[PDB]
Amino acid sequence: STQPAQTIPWGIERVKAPSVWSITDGSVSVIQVAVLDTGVDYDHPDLAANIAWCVSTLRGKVSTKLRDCADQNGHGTHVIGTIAALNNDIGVVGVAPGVQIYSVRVLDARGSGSYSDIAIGIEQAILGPDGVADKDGDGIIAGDPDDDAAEVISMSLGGPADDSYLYDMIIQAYNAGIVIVAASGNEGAPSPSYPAAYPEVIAVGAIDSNDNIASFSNRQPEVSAPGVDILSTYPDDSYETLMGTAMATPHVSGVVALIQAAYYQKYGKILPVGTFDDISKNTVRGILHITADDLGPTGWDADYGYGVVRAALAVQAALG
Amino acid sequence: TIRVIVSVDKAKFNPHEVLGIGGHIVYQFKLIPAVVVDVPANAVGKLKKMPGVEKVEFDHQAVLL
Ligand SMILES: [Ca+2]
Ligand SMILES: [Ca+2]
Ligand SMILES: [Ca+2]
Ligand SMILES: [Ca+2]
Ligand SMILES: [Ca+2]
Ligand SMILES: [Ca+2]
Ligand SMILES: [Ca+2]
Ligand SMILES: [Zn+2]
Repeated sequence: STQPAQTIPWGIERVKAPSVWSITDGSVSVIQVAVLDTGVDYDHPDLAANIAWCVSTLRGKVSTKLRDCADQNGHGTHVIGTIAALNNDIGVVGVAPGVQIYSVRVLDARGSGSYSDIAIGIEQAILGPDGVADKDGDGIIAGDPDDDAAEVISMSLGGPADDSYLYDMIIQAYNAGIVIVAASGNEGAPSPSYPAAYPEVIAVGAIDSNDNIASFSNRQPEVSAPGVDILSTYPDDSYETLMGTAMATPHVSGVVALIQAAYYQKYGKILPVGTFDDISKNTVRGILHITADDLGPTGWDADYGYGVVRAALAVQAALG
Repeated sequence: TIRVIVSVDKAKFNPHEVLGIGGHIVYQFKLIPAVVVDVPANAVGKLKKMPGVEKVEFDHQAVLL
C-alpha cells in the first residue's frame, strides 16, 4: 500500500518541536537515543534511515540479529516514531526527525519484560555496538565522539518492583552522562512506577489534546507530554493511534535529543543530566523544568509535574 | 528453575560457585557486579550465603505503558 502524505501529529506541535528543526533535527553525529521497548519495524519507510542499531536482550541473551530485534508487538515502533519519524513526504514526523536510534528489544511480543532483560538493555545502551563503555578511559561516555554510547535512554514501560541491581544499572547510566526518561505508569497511582520513580530518571505523565492530565496517568511525574490520541508509526510499514504514558515518554526523549544535539553542535560538549530539583539552565533537567508549560496550579504539581515540555524554549535555554 | 539476579563483589566471587546447587549462569553483567542465574527455587537461600554474594533478587516483570 502507498504511504500516506505526511502530517504532523498534534503532540509534536504541542511540544513545540517543528520550530527547532532549522537549528537541528537531532542529526548530530555523536547523538543516539536508545529506546528500550518491544523492538522496531526496522525497514519502515518512515523510520529506517534513523535506525542506527537494532538489538535484543530477551531471555538474557544479547542478539543483534534483525529477526530477533524486530518488533512483534507494535509498541516500540510507535514510540520510536514519536521520537524520530523522518521529515519527508510520508507518514508522520518525530520530535527529532534526524536522530539516530538504538532500538533495544527488552519487551516480548506480548509487551511484557523481565527486569533482568531490561537491565541488560540499559547495559547495551551504555556499551553501544562496540561492547565497550569508555574506550579511551577518559570518563566521558555520553557525548564522547570516540565512544558510541547513547545519550538518552527511553523506557516506555514500568513495574512495581525496586531492585538494587536494576538501580545500580540506572546509576551506571546516569554516571555515563545519559539522560534517562521513563513513563510514569497508567494505573492512576499516586506516584510513578519503576524505573520512572528513581531520582536519576525523568518520570513522564500524559496529557490529552485539551491539555488535561489523562485519568490513567500515574501522579507525581517530573514533566508531562502528549499521551492520548497519538498517531505514530506501527507495523507493518503503517501507522496507528495509541494512548499511554508510553506515548508521552518519547516526546520528552525527543526534546532531550534536540537539547543535546543543539548543545553539541554549538559547543562540542553535552549538558549534564541534572536532578529533579534543578531549576537552572545549566542541566538538561533544569532546562526541561524551567521551560515547561506550567499547567494546573502554579508550579510543580502532582498531575503535570513541572509542566508540558516545550522543545523550542528548551533549546533556546540551552544555547542562550 | 527460577531466574534470579545475584549482586557480588567481583574480586571475591567466581561464577562457578553457583553450579553445585544446580545453578547455571545466564548473563554476567559488564557494568555492574551482578549475574543473572537460573536455579532451583529451593536453592535461593543457598546463594545468599556464598562467598562474594551481596544480594539475591527475584526477576520481576514490567509491562508496556
Ligand atoms: Ca516493515
Ligand atoms: Ca515522515
Ligand atoms: Ca561503546
Ligand atoms: Ca570516552
Ligand atoms: Ca574521549
Ligand atoms: Ca553517542
Ligand atoms: Ca503546575
Ligand atoms: Zn536456564
